[PDB]
Amino acid sequence: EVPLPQLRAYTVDASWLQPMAPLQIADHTWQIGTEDLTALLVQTPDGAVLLDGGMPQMASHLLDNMKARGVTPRDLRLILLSHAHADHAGPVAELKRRTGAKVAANAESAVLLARGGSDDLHFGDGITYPPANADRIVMDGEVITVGGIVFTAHFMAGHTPGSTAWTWTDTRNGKPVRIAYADSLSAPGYQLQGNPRYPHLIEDYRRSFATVRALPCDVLLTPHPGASNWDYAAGARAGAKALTCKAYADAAEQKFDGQLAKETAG
Amino acid sequence: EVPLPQLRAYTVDASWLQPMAPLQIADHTWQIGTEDLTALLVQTPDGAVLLDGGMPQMASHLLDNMKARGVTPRDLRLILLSHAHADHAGPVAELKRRTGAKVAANAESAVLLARGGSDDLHFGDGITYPPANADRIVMDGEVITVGGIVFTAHFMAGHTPGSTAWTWTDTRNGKPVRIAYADSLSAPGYQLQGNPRYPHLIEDYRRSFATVRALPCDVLLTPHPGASNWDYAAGARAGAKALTCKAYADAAEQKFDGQLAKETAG
Amino acid sequence: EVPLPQLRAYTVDASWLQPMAPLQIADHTWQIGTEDLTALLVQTPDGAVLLDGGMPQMASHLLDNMKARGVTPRDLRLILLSHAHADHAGPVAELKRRTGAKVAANAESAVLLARGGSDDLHFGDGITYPPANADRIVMDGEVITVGGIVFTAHFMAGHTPGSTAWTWTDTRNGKPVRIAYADSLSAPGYQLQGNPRYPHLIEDYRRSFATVRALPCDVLLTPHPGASNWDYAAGARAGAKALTCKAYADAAEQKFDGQLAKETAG
Amino acid sequence: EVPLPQLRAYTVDASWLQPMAPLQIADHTWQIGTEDLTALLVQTPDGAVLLDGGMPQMASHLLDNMKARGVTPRDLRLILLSHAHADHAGPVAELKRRTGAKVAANAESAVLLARGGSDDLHFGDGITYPPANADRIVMDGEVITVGGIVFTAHFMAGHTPGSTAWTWTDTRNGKPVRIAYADSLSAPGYQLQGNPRYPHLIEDYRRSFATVRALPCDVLLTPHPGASNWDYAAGARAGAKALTCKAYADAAEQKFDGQLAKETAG
Ligand SMILES: CC1(C)S[C@H]([C@H](NC=O)C(=O)N2CCCCCC2)N[C@H]1C(=O)O
Ligand SMILES: CC1(C)S[C@H]([C@H](NC=O)C(=O)N2CCCCCC2)N[C@H]1C(=O)O
Ligand SMILES: CC1(C)S[C@H]([C@H](NC=O)C(=O)N2CCCCCC2)N[C@H]1C(=O)O
Ligand SMILES: CC1(C)S[C@H]([C@H](NC=O)C(=O)N2CCCCCC2)N[C@H]1C(=O)O
Ligand SMILES: [Zn+2]
Ligand SMILES: [Zn+2]
Ligand SMILES: [Zn+2]
Ligand SMILES: [Zn+2]
Ligand SMILES: [Zn+2]
Ligand SMILES: [Zn+2]
Ligand SMILES: [Zn+2]
Ligand SMILES: [Zn+2]
Repeated sequence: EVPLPQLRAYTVDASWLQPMAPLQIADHTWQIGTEDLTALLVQTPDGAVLLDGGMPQMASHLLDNMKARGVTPRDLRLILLSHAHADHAGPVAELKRRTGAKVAANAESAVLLARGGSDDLHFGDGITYPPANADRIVMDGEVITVGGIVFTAHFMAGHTPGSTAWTWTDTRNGKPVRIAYADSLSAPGYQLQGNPRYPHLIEDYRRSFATVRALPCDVLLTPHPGASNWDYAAGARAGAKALTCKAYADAAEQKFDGQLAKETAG
Repeated sequence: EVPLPQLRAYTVDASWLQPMAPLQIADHTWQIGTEDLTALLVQTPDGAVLLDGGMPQMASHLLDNMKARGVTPRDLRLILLSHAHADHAGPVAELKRRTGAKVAANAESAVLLARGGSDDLHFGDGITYPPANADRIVMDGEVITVGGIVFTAHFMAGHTPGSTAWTWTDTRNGKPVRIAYADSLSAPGYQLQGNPRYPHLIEDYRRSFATVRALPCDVLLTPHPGASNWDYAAGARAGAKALTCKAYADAAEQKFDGQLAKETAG
Repeated sequence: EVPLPQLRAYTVDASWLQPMAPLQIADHTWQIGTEDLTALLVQTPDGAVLLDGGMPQMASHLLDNMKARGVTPRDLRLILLSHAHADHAGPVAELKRRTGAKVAANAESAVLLARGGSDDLHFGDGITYPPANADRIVMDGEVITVGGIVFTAHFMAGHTPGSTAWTWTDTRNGKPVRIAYADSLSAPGYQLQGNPRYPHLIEDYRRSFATVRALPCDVLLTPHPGASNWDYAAGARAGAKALTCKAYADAAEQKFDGQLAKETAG
Repeated sequence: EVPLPQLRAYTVDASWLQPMAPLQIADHTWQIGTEDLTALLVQTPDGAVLLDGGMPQMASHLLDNMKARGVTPRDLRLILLSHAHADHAGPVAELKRRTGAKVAANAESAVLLARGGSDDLHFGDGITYPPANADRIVMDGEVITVGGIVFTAHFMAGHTPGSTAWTWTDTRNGKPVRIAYADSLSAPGYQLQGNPRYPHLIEDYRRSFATVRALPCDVLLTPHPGASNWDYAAGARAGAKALTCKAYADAAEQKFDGQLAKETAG
């Protein structure tokens, strides 16, 4: 006789879980996650902002890296998200319990975060994480200002309904650097055409390619660094090969068109 | 010396609170709210659907009208909403406690409903109601089927971010009737241009006019019946003067353009 | 170099996941879960009640067993819980999406259920499941009546803060049978003395032993059947060896006292 | 013909809404609410704690008084509550949006706060306010430490299920002062005996009288100052006539016993 299957944990490549020391991107912006998952710390005189946290088990490592940067738990004021999947929003609930931080997100990301990624449009309950509540709901194009750094939300629905690009301006070598943290544009295993849970999926992805192609973007970063050709382990050359926003959008669109053709053939 | 002001209740014109008996719209669709607020009951062999409930104090009247139609509390299966303001979603929390009904709404309407209309983008906490939780989140173009009546969601953001038109096909005199319950297109007292809480408000309203103009629409109904020229007190002629979806969208757009010009002058 | 550990799934003994056909307990009460996890279906003329659902992966099996009993998804009206851990409330969110059922629970169980068992007082995030919202909050001693079966809540805090015993009267061989579904009284790996997250843990367990010892109890059932000496695989003798409520409470108290002494020695 | 009644706002005596300047209670504890509603600010080197905020319309006045005390919005770290009725938790949602503050409350208070006081066991939807989410759930006897001030929760269910007394030690004239902020012990208009929504109401009130009588209590404060014989308008003599915890508990119990006798006669 045959029991029901055991629950399967969301397991990932080791590099996604490999801790790294903080890597400086610009004068106030640092990568503080793992070798293969982005978690950006932006340090202002009026507190710190974290954009993404990676996987659920990364909370203590993130807090250690914040401490190394001079950011104590009370100094973390705001958490922003690219999208509310387990590999990017995983440790948010724990970070809220252990720091002063509040979460700002759009309505779609907020509802997915509040269910811990369960009832995902494409994954069901296969990839979940501890639920968290948003403290502020943002609209498309809304700005949030922390210590004079202005973060602008650009909705780019597709990978999730609530997928968002965040943009801000930092400095480097005395000159402004317009940073674009653009969300994933992948559709891994998704049913694209005629999806009853996401009827306008294709139209949304197409608009999102155009949104990403037009972002203010001297430096592009992505939740999975390989998607924008970053190599966080490469030290002084980590960002040397990074794509432009235009090249990232074009590559994602070509991949998407090929996936559509393969789905029609399947 | 001067105390802080007393809380001010959301008071409305008497006709919005004037009970009426059920008024038949089509073979299975009835208006069961008040003279001046729409609440639509759609009766299927597999249970009943309510679209909107009006003001918070309308719950018992709605239940009385459902009983008169042969719908007991256990028979009410689904509540859908045009938008989550107090004059349309007011009694939802109470209806959920007193019936078998579950709520389906988009993410924007769900988050506003869960805060009881508080922290409204335009009204602040001036117009609130008992909070309720959604049981199902719908995406644009998603269908919900109850007893073979197919309800399709058409997002039409503007009046609220989560504003939705719902369409379904009923019958009358042996022939199909495509019913369009289109949301409000008003912007009462709103700051339209450069609104920090709703940066793309104007673009959203413009897209929503186009969405409404294109809906499948033999009969249009609106949350405030006067907006579509219904007169629920007029008996056999209640719907005689009703606007088409095209005329409703055109009228709303002309009014909106005049409001934009007045805001620029103000 | 050393990555962070992979997430660990909540894995359990195979017998906890071994499907069984419905086993009748009384005229309207059936065990419909697995060999080693209780999930009770109570069938009334006015719909069905489910008490517990076991592990998250049991949802489809529960629905199959309900169908075999003549209970369709629309007929399931109410879900009650012993306590909101993953091995008892696991499939609640999915059952709510797939049936007409609403959840009634005390405030403590409701808050734990809404966080999917995360931030557990003793387990942290080690044992989680998809979050769900309660539709009705019950107080100690409150009754819920479905089709003339009266369910009474008896709070018995300890194993979780919101641990509850549910009692009702069914019939068998023409005579009343007072059924007591008493929650777990175990404290597996818990810090009992001086626990900062549960300062009055010991006092609560002691009161709960007394509560269980006094329940109306012709037949005792427990979330883990072995705790009350049920053997769901034993057919016509499944309940033959079952403990009385008094014996269950006494055994749990003796075990608890031994655990206290071992903790003092450790 | 007769419309349904208009919604009725929760209106209160003017003195409950009369702003006052901060009144010092001890070296770090100040009354910063109105003449007749308590809102306590405790100032530590590691941020400020607010216990209660009064009515919904008091948010801006509270923030003004915090500023006068040298507490900016980012400095407010924690909000604690006596109980989650509109006249004590009214401005919590707004304070969370406008400050860094997080809320800690027991499960019962958290669920009532999250529904904005709707579906009250005794008032229904008659007395509601903007909903807010708790960030931390506390258990009976749990401590929360801010800047070396230790706040201890003492549950005292009755007035609401989640009613809580908070105790801490401050200093005055070089000597320790054990402050007890004890919740309301009133039952205004409540059905006490055989209440289906609160079956053990009487037993809970009786235990709560005993809890209050035993609190560490050099100085008692209450959410309605008159209940403990404070007169916040009396300047240097505001606390001169204050009751002891023992006298407050005894007075509440005598009043409760008289109410029970009147209910039996009614
Ligand atoms: C394409 C990715 C880099 S892989 C990861 C994905 N999770 C969610 O989408 C993920 O692990 N899956 C599990 C295994 C593969 C198929 C299902 C998906 N995140 C994607 C992203 O952000 O673009
Ligand atoms: C234009 C309406 C028919 S009046 C009502 C409105 N409430 C929310 O929007 C409402 O009572 N207000 C209060 C008084 C007027 C100004 C603020 C708005 N609903 C609108 C709708 O659905 O189009
Ligand atoms: C004692 C049980 C029968 S074992 C199970 C427990 N989970 C939660 O408490 C559970 O699997 N653990 C994982 C492994 C053992 C130690 C941590 C606990 N439930 C208990 C119950 O309801 O009495
Ligand atoms: C007895 C109070 C001082 S009067 C106020 C009460 N609200 C909630 O309980 C309140 O205004 N009511 C409205 C009018 C009277 C009857 C219903 C109650 N709060 C009580 C408290 O905290 O002891
Ligand atoms: Zn993803
Ligand atoms: Zn990813
Ligand atoms: Zn409106
Ligand atoms: Zn309206
Ligand atoms: Zn358990
Ligand atoms: Zn268990
Ligand atoms: Zn009160
Ligand atoms: Zn009060």
